[PDB]
Amino acid sequence: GHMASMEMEKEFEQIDKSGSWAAIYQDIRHEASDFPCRVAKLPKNKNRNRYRDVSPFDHSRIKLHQEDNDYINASLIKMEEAQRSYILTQGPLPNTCGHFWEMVWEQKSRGVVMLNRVMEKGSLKCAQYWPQKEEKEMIFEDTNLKLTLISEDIKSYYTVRQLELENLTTQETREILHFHYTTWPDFGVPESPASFANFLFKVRESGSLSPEHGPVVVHCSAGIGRSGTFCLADTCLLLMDKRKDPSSVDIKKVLLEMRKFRMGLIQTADQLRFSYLAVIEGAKFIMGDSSVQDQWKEL
Ligand SMILES: O=C(O)C(=O)Nc1sc2c(c1C(=O)O)CCNC2
Ligand SMILES: [Cl-]
Ligand SMILES: [Cl-]
Ligand SMILES: [Cl-]
Ligand SMILES: [Cl-]
Repeated sequence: GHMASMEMEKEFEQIDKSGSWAAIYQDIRHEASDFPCRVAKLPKNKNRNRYRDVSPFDHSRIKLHQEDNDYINASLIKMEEAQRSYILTQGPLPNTCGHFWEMVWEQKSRGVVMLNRVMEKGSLKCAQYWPQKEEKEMIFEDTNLKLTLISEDIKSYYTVRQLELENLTTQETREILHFHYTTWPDFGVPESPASFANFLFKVRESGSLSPEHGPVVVHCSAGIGRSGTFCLADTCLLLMDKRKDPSSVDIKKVLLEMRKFRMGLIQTADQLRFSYLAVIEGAKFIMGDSSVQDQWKEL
């Protein structure tokens, strides 16, 4: 609402003009929770982790419904006051794509949010874990899942795909929505915060964030940097609508709360700054502000 927006724009200006983004970000890194990741660091799970320095805390990790090995590099972020849950995970590996879709099935997710490209800066950041062609579906033999591209809607800043995920054991099928932000730059943050807020609204509008489904699955390459940006902005925007006076939302506090559930969320001070801008812009759109109706129309 109006007061939450005023306080946040005020705080943004305060930080920006003082050039305090780096100090604030370093404070966040210093204050951030430290919890054990013993399961992630077991020798048998080394090939299930994309990055040796990015692991899920034991207490919040997602468990596959597996007797042999229940490990996947994924964390449940449960935001109590905001009443939102998110699963943040690394980009699947050649050998963990079956695990990824097993997790989607078992957690009853409706949406997958992808914030990276399969190739970035000349290297592979994520396995091609979904089919690119309707007529070439994918079978994940280890978890007995079939995945078919049904349709896709290619926009300038993002792509939405309708996928059908089928449990081959039971022959039940589910519609999964793939929300792919395809224009995050190789260096720095997106030039358009409004395009990112708009992307979030498309995810929201599908129902993929709603309590009647399991938690949305969000990923970048490591599932902490861009992934943290997405969930932080969504939760801060929600809180800005639900608090009485004082209605203000403290982004640092929300981010520290989220970092209780997964390490390293938001990987740069630029990403922190960008999170502010996306929240500010999104709130203006929500409130029907006429000034942002313009450049939002070519979106
Ligand atoms: O994709 C993101 O936004 C993200 O968090 N990426 C991260 S975080 C992170 C790495 C990467 C990577 O992609 O190489 C490499 C090792 N250190 C931590
Ligand atoms: Cl082991
Ligand atoms: Cl891609
Ligand atoms: Cl707060
Ligand atoms: Cl960090």
